[PDB]
Amino acid sequence: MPAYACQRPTPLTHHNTGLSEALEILAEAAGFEGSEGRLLTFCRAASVLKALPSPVTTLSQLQGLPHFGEHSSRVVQELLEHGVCEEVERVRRSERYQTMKLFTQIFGVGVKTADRWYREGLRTLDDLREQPQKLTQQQKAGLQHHQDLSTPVLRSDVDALQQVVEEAVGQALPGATVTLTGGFRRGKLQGHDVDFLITHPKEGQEAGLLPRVMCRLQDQGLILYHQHAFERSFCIFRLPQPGSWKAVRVDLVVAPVSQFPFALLAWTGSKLFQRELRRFSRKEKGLWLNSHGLFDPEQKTFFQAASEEDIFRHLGLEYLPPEQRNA
DNA sequence: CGGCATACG
DNA sequence: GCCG
Ligand SMILES: O=c1ccn([C@@H]2O[C@H](COP(=O)(O)OP(=O)(O)OP(=O)(O)O)[C@@H](O)[C@H]2O)c(=O)[nH]1
Ligand SMILES: [Mg+2]
Ligand SMILES: [Mg+2]
Ligand code: NA
Repeated sequence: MPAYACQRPTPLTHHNTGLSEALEILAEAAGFEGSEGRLLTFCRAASVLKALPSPVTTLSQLQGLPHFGEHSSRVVQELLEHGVCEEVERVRRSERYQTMKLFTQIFGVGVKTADRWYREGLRTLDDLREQPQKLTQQQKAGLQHHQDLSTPVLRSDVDALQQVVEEAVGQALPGATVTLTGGFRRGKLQGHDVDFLITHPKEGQEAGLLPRVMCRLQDQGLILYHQHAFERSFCIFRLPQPGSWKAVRVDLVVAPVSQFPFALLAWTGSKLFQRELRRFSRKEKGLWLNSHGLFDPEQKTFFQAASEEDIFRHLGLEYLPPEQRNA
């Protein structure tokens, strides 16, 4: 079992679901307390379990696995012995965890805002609605639409959206293309949002595109919220439903075709997979990876990639399709 | 011990 | 919290 998640396939469904979910609760709780390092270790240990070929049934099977030390091993030990880990259950029912989860789930509210509201005594969404003067417009939209945004987006919803985005993109710039990224590209059946990547085959033609796309979607009455030159937009869309509609989060990113493999890799995820790949690139290969390119800081050169396959090869890694990047 | 991913809105 |  290699130490980095980008060195091993991780499928969407696996054989250690209960154990991985428990460790992810502790990772989430560590993030709420500001401990990025603890969050990473618990996330990494969970991801190791997702990569195993069969269920863990005995503690001895953790011996030698990366990211299992005294704490994560004890958690697994208790789940194997009793079906429950007391530390996890204590976190689950705690007011701090439940409120921080509730608040950070809001579009426009992160850990720091949630923590400040928690310390001020706020606990419920109606607590926030009663003091709307303390909310940004983004937070107001996230709070108004919170119920719909709490409903999973279905793969059935994604096809309909991609068609309307393609129509607007085609009027804004004929020949421009729309690619589904994020969790749906990794094979997820549900999501919290829909993520799209837009480009054009002629380098440079994509400049100025996203404002033209957003103006056209807004004119069609499909935009319930957006932030407005720019190249990323995090929006709330109106999606049709039987006799009505629902609000859906949609993310649009524009990249030049020269950078498209890097952007596709970066926005396909998973989040942990990309953090691990970027850490691997820098620490093991001395190369700096981001959504624009792969930089050699010694030669001061960028690696020209024509595909995601090219990027894995340049990092010395076996290629993983998106469905195996579910770290 | 240091390190823990990344850049745009 | 764990790795190197
Ligand atoms: O902190 C972050 C968030 C997101 N991303 C990059 O953006 C992509 C989309 O980020 P999303 O938050 O949309 O996640 P997801 O699609 O993987 O899962 P859902 O909760 O939406 O079902 C992620 O898969 C990752 O590639 C990061 O690199 N870092
Ligand atoms: Mg997504
Ligand atoms: Mg998204
Ligand atoms: Na949030």
